[PDB]
Amino acid sequence: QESAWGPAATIAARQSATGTKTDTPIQKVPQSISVVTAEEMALHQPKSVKEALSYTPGVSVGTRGASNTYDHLIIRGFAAEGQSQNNYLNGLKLQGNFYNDAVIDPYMLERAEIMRGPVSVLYGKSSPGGLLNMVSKRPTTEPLKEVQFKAGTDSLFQTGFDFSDSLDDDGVYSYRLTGLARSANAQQKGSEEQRYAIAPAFTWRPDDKTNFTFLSYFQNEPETGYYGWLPKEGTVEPLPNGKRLPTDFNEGAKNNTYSRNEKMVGYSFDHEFNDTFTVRQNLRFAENKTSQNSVYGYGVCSDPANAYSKQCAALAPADKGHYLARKYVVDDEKLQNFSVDTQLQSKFATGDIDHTLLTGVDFMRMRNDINAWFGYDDSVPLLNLYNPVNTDFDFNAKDPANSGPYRILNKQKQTGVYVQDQAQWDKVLVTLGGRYDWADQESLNRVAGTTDKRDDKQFTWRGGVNYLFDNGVTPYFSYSESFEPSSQVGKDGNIFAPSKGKQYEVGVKYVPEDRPIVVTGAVYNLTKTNNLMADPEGSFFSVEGGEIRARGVEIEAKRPLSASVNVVGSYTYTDAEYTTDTTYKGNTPAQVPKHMASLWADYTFFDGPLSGLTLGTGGRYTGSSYGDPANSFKVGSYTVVDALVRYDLARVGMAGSNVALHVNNLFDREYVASCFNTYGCFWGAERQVVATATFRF
Amino acid sequence: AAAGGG
Ligand SMILES: CCCCCCCC[S@@](=O)CCO
Ligand SMILES: CCCCCCCC[S@@](=O)CCO
Ligand SMILES: CCCCCCCC[S@@](=O)CCO
Ligand SMILES: CCCCCCCC[S@@](=O)CCO
Ligand SMILES: CCCCCCCC[S@@](=O)CCO
Ligand SMILES: CCCCCCCC[S@@](=O)CCO
Ligand SMILES: CCCCCCCC[S@@](=O)CCO
Ligand SMILES: CCCCCCCC[S@@](=O)CCO
Ligand SMILES: [Fe+3]
Repeated sequence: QESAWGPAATIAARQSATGTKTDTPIQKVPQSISVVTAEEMALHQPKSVKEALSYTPGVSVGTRGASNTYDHLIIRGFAAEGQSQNNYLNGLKLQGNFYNDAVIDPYMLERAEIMRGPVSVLYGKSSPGGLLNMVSKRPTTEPLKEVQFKAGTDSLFQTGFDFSDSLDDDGVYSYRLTGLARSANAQQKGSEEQRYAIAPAFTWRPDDKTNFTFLSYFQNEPETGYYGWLPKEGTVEPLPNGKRLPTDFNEGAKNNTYSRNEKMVGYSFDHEFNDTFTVRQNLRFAENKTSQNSVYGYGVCSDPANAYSKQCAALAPADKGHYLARKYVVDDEKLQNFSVDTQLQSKFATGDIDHTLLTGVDFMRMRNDINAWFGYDDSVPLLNLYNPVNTDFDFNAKDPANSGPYRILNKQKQTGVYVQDQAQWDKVLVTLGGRYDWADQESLNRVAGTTDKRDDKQFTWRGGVNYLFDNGVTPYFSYSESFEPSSQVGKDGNIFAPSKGKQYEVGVKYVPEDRPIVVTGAVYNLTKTNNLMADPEGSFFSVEGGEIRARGVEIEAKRPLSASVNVVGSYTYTDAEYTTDTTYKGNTPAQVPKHMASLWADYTFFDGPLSGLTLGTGGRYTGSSYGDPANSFKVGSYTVVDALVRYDLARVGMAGSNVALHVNNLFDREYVASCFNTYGCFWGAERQVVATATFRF
Repeated sequence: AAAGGG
């Protein structure tokens, strides 16, 4: 009944197309896949997809703490190169570049699915760690007329609506319009967040074998919020005076500004010719823009990073411990992305062996025009952490003695051909597939007049086996590969070769056909080779041949034991380490915790005086982690508790509607989410309380 | 700072 591209009946999804690009039951997928449903999201009312993943195993949602500027993730100890997202929407990648990275609001999603480990065999170039694939809402079967009001701490105000219906009797034409407007203050003083998004959609079904769904998304964010750096001195450890910087501290200029604009049009098309062939096609064109005027910190004056800062030097050595150095960046980017994935799915048998053959052509073009300016060492006055003074900063005064321009035009293109077969004999299922990619990149420096290019040709494949016992328990194992081009240039003035990803995984999945439960467990060995590292000569350039190894255990469970009880919980153990690095051999990558775990549960009363009342609570534990690649310090572990109070408005004469109270970080725990270096730390989110009223007419 | 190195 449930479709991999539609809504899931409960908190536990059983269908998914991220792992195979075919509507496949999760037990028959030889890889780890997590699915966060719109229903689960409604439980926590997240502002970003990143927050919605707070309970998902093998995924770290704290690389920026409370900031939701980007949905940047670390999956199984890995992230894309250059601090870029690695997100997909409806099976096509939202290829971003530099600061130009698109973001989709959770209110517009039907699902948020996480794919752990290599996936190039189906998607092309990608980080070894995995990818995020969001699935847009689509026109509903029955009518939908929802209006939602939100009000919470830090002056958060949100109003949204979701409408869907047919325009004719037979249901040949249906539409769906979703929108929201949100204004709120950032956790840190002086910063604000604003978002206005609308998502028009239409589905045309000339016949029962043909579906054409138009999908568009328009979003404007005059202000995306805070995105600065705080030093470890004042966050993880106290300042020389034994005090810490408040969680709402802001080291940026008072006139800092960060904005983003997103425009997307595209469609999803499928047609079944007969029981043997089905054609499927997804395409999207995106034009995203982003601008910022940002003064950010760069750590205290005693920090190695500020070795030769004429401003830090002119300070009493005793004073270097509470003065924070800062820099600025004026950015302005424009990006266009065009993507098309066309598939042919064939179902046929060879004896007792049933087949599902997938062959497709997948390609994308992307260009990003960057016109920025960067301030160097003494480009912005020091900030006295003992007596912080927030003032306007003149971004126009581009002093050539301490700042320079940065105008680049990056172009990327990738075309790939892939084939996959899911052959099943009795209770055995074998997933085999391969993909060949042509990935070309070109970077033109407008200032220098230079131009760097590189054409890559990589082949990747994946094989695995699933055994389906007639009881729901189905063990499995698989081997998958991936590749990730570099954009770095070396001594010889050439772009390096792409690093690679190789993973071995064994696990078990329990999915009973009688009960709505899903439980998964997995053990894996992921390794990234040809990673870039420091030069053994020390020529300010980077060398190849580096290697990082990640291995761990993940177990996730989600299920509605009954009509009044839902349960979600997960556990993650991840041991990442540099196995070959001229500088960090033996260390563990920063921002990567060894242990994580979460448990959530909600109960609903159908009788007694509490009827129509839903109560929930959960906790999320994040192990400790290293604050830099040199492992010179650690970020303490932390535990956060969430709560929920929903009240079905059926008792008062309004079925389908409800009012709720959401609480994140119930005990207002004050913690440092993570640091990527001594001068780059982030406070976690302080307690948040949201009042929600969603009405359906 | 665009980021690996910064
Ligand atoms: C915010 C835009 C909503 C458009 C829908 C307006 C009402 C028409 S339909 O929802 C009921 C028809 O009887
Ligand atoms: C205080 C309990 C009532 C629940 C919230 C109902 C909607 C009000 S607020 O969410 C939007 C105000 O514009
Ligand atoms: C009608 C619902 C009222 C809930 C919103 C109350 C004000 C929140 S914000 O104005 C101050 C937060 O400290
Ligand atoms: C349907 C809700 C509409 C609320 C949006 C009101 C205008 C905010 S933005 O358009 C201008 C901000 O200065
Ligand atoms: C019911 C109408 C509420 C929608 C408006 C939400 C806030 C955006 S705008 O009103 C202020 C922008 O600073
Ligand atoms: C239904 C409300 C329509 C008014 C929206 C006007 C534009 C708001 S956004 O597009 C720019 C905000 O600065
Ligand atoms: C905050 C307003 C929400 C509506 C709840 C009204 C009272 C429900 S119960 O007190 C009586 C039920 O008949
Ligand atoms: C924010 C726009 C919402 C306007 C729609 C109000 C309800 C009318 S329709 O949704 C149901 C008619 O029975
Ligand atoms: Fe950055």
